[PDB]
Amino acid sequence: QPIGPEDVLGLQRITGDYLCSPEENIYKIDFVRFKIRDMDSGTVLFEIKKRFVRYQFTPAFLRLRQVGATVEFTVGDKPVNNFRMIERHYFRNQLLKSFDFHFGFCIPSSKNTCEHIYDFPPLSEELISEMIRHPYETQSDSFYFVDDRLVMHNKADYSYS
Amino acid sequence: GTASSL
Ligand SMILES: *C(=O)CCCCCCCCCCCCC
Repeated sequence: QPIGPEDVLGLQRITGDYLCSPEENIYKIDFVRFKIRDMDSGTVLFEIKKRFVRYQFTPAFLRLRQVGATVEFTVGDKPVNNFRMIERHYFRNQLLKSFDFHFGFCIPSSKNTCEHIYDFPPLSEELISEMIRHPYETQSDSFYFVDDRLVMHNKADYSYS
Repeated sequence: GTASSL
């Protein structure tokens, strides 16, 4: 019954449903800032401050190599150990790449900040072209674990057109 | 995906 990291690390496609309910966020983890920036140029690509998101990017996005994600979040009454996210990006259900970010320990009622780095998988001119030409068939699942137990699940899709 | 949560 409890979903762990090794379960999601084998996923063959975007999940057809959410693997948990909003009520399984018993730690009351609450994101209050999310920012991604291009590591080459230093440019901010997207910032949001204070379970599905659709992004609309340009073709140039697909030529990035490395992107930094800063996150700020608060936690409620219980301590949070080994907070971790595994986020899997697919095109038409073929894995593009799976990222695995560790956030560590958070004391109760804290706000915490981390920055992690996405390294792009290698993409071929064919693949890119297909990606540009098929908006929103690139999708991602974000799986959030506390102490190896799934507590949140967010979905996203992407256009590069 | 984390942007969903704000
Ligand atoms: C959603 O809320 C997280 C969105 C983060 C988008 C940037 C991540 C880097 C792109 C993943 C690489 C695979 C796509 C080519």
